[PDB]
Amino acid sequence: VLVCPPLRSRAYTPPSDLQSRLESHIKEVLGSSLPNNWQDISLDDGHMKFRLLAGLADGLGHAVPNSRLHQMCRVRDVLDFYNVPVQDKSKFDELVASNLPPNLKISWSY
Amino acid sequence: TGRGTSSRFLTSVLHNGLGRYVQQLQRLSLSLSRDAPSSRGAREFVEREVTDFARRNPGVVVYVNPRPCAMPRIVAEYLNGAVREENVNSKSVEEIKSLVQKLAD
Amino acid sequence: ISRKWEKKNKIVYPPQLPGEPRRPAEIYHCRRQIKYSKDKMWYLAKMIRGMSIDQALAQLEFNDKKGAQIIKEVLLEAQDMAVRDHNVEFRSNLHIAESTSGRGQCLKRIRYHGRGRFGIMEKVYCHYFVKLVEGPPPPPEVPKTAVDHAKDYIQQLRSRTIIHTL
Amino acid sequence: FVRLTLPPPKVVDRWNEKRALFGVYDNIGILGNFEKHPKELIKGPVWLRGWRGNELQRCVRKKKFVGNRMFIEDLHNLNKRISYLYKHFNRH
Amino acid sequence: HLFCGDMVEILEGKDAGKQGKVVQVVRQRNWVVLEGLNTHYRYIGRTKDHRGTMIASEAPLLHHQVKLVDPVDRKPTEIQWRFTEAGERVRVSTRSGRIIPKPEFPRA
Amino acid sequence: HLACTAGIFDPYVPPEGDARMLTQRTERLRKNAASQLAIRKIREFDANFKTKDFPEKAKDIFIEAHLCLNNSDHDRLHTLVTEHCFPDMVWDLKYKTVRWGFVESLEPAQVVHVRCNMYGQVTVRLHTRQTLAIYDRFGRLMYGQEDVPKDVLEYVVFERHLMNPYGSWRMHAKIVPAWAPPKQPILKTLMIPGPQLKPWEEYE
Amino acid sequence: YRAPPPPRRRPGPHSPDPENLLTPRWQLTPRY
RNA sequence: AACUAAUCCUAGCCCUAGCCCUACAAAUAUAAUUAUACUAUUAUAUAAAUCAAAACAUUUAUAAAAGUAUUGGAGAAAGAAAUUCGUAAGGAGCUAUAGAACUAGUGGAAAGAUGAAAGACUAAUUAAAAGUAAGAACAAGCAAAGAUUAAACCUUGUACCUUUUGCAUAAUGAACUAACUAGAAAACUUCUAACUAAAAGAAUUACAGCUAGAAACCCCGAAACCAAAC
Repeated sequence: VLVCPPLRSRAYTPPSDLQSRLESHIKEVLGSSLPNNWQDISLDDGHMKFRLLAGLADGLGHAVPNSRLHQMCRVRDVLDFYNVPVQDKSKFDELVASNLPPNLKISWSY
Repeated sequence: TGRGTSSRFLTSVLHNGLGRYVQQLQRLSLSLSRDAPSSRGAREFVEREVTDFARRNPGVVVYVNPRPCAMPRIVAEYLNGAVREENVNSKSVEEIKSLVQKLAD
Repeated sequence: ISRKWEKKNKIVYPPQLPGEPRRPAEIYHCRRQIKYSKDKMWYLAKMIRGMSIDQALAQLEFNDKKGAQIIKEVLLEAQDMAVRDHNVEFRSNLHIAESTSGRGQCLKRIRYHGRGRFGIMEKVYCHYFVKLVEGPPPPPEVPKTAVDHAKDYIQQLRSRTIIHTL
Repeated sequence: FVRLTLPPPKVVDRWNEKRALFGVYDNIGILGNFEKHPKELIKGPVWLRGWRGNELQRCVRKKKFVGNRMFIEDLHNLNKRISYLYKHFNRH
Repeated sequence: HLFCGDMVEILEGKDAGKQGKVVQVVRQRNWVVLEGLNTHYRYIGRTKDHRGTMIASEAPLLHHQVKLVDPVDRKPTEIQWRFTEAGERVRVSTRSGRIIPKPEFPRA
Repeated sequence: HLACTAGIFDPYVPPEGDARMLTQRTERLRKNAASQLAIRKIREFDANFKTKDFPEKAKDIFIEAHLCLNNSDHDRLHTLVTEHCFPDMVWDLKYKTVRWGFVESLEPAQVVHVRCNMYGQVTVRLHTRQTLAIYDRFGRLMYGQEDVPKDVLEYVVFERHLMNPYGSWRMHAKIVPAWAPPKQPILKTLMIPGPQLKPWEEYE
Repeated sequence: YRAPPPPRRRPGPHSPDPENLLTPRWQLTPRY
């Protein structure tokens, strides 16, 4: 009676209104509604970290790696971590959409 | 060895350089395997140096066909009809680039 | 053991096109087991090479060797099948294109001697191979005349090329 | 001379139960509170379970372990082989 | 479960899917012979004088290549061996259980 | 197992001048007294066998079987013809290449006479133009012309095993009418050997 | 596949049968 | 495309594991296998030597403590106990010169090969070893090399293995083809790591040691000697 949901891609691009989603997440997750020096706030609290990271991951769609999980001590790391784009495009896929010259032929036989 | 081996005289194909120089090499074919240590050097070559050679020499037809392959291979065809095959098995990017330059010349 | 001579007789050519000469018939016949030496049989084969079917048969009839009688029997069998199965119109229109003998599997025994010595006894067997081409035997070679010899020497002199120079 | 015929095609499964379960409980001693030493998991001839030695030592240990259960023919052969082995190692 | 006179369906072969009656059983090779099925054509009486006469000769079928047929419904139904009231063993279809009586075969 | 029986149950007698020749069909209507009871027996097992429509089915098998000869489709020809017919067709064609083609039939095929544990033989009348050319092993032409149509009238007998559930109509034999012209002669010339005598004997 | 149950040493006292010939003598001594 | 030949996979074996074992008639120890009288009927001492000690003579193996002590032509080597401690079918094996000698004890061999079906005409597959044939030879020379328009001519060049002196115009060995056919051990050191005044999953060593890993030493062949049978 359990049906698998469709597989989701791991490609994430920074939103144009990145801060809007970020501040809205803090505005909701954090009662103080984005207080002063929010960037320098610590995430050592387990409950706050779970709510903030989980809420950001669902709203944004990008999740902190477990290997990189401990690095997220401050909001600055989270903000910097999210703003860097992530692409699932393969090297072959990038080559295909790279203005292939007329004399170069590529065929994927796999 | 000379007695047991053939020899020829100096000659040109059709006086190629009299009016304008034409590159004898006409087609290059590259076979690759997505998962093969032997092709690792060839794998990187496509990313970086294959494009530069194509721009430098646009008169040679280039074929890149990734496929399940035990040993990557390069096939070069010349205008006169000569065809030469070189194995790329477990060869680095630098080795591949040097061979291609020799083939073009 | 290999029997590829017979397979040569089983070869079937593609249908001939209208613009093609009538293919001369080629027949491959052999006797695989003969209690005779190949070397002795070869002498018979060598002489008969290139001769006509009738000429070879006549010589065999007056030959003293045992192998010659066997060869004539082999020749007769090949001729009979050639007309019967290879569509040969004329019996006389046949000549010996190829004739050779080969080794066959032998038998080994010990040769006793009256003085306590012993030897290795061998019962020799051989194969005989012949290919017959329909038509008269090709004309024999004509020795070169003095004029022919001189022309080649002059041509060779003219063909000489300067060596190791610009 | 070399074969003129192709061998039968063979495909081997690397995820069969034997290969998949190979090595399990190899850490029985450390993970089992050391109640069972990993040497206890060795399966083989009785005289060399958890023990190693040279060919001469292995044969001698075999003789002691199953000497009472060894055949007379086997025992006689082992004694003769041991004598040759003893002389070679201890004098050459 | 296969005996001479048994109506069986050829699972695979030249006449696969054609039901026939067994006439010979070489149990050593697990071979079942059906008359008029899997029948190739061969030359009988080949001699020097005459080429020979073409005849239809049956070929052996392995046991797995045939299956028993339920009388009422003609299908290759798998069968299981079970006794009857009389005690004679009878093959019973695994599905749509039914008694396949032993066929009558003329004396050889 | 035999799916065919050599020979014909009763040999139908062709009348001279039938090639010139409705008409003959009515002669069958007159002669169904001899044949209808046979036709009923085929009909009993089949019930769709009609003398009018059988030639179309029979013709295809005859033409199809001839085509197999060029390709040497022995397996295909085996099904088309009975066991008796097959050896005659191909035995003498060994190691030979034949180009056979079918020109338009001169006259429509019609069932002529039928007879019948039970083997039913149906005689069919066929006049058709065909081209035949046979070559040697070397490819040399030995018989027939590549593109010359030869008009031949023959009566073809098909047979079927009525009792067998899988029995079907397969070509069994051909009836040759005496008035039919002789076949074309071979291109090559043959030699008839003289009488054989012992050394004592003299020619007679 | 599912791994088999881990091997376990039998706990508690074990009394060898004195009558059995196979049982070693030292296992039947008062010191044992 | 030819001959001679070659081709193949199961015939089977090997070692551990497991397991002790308790598997027709007629004729026969007389002369074994002779259907009834003869004529009484019956094995076995330390195992030695060879061998090692480079001969030979006493002598020479057949869990920890521990290879410690003693013993011993003090030499080849031999070696306890006290006292502690001890429950519980498989193959990085062989596949017809390999594996048991074996298809077979027929001192002791040799060998077989189609396909699903031969109640489908008995299979194919291979420029594949040497040997030959197809196709004998053509002034001159360790037979090739540099060459050359050109196969031979012209030019250059004292067969091979081992061994002698680091030299052979010495001397050994080789008709040729295929398979088979000769370096094997860890006490200590260096190196690679773990942990460290401690190291090691009991028995060991320690003033940086201790623990683990890795690193090594052939083949064929006498004249002989002794025991037990014939």
